[PDB]
Amino acid sequence: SVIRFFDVTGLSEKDIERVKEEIELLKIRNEYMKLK
Amino acid sequence: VIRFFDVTGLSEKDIERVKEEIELLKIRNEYMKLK
Amino acid sequence: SVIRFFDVTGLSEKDIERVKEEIELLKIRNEYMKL
Amino acid sequence: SVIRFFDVTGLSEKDIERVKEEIELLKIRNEYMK
Ligand SMILES: [Cl-]
Repeated sequence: SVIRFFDVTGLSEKDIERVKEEIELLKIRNEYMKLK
Repeated sequence: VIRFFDVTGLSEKDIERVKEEIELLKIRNEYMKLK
Repeated sequence: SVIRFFDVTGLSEKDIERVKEEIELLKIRNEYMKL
Repeated sequence: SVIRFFDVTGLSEKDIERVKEEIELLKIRNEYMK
């Protein structure tokens, strides 16, 4: 897989989860685009 | 403070969106700190 | 189709574009649930 | 103030809340730059 470091200085754990959910939204889109 | 995230398959523009979301959250917190 | 209004006061066209993109991602997630 | 209309077909209530939060983050950024 591929893992990247991000600077999340000052972000709360609730903020982190919002960032994680944004990553998942993008991955879900790519899982649809890859079908064709 | 540095976290790693799995970004498998994310394009270059996808990574940009993630970086911008992070920035938006930092600014909200600096804007809370300039209360 | 379902159309809703949002207060977007002070948002630039580029901020609006970011909102539209977020809506698009949310719709895709609902499609993906159907598989 | 300014409102705009968006097609949100299929979005759940919680989905709509995520959109509203993104708007508010964008508004806060502008309130900070000013
Ligand atoms: Cl991860």
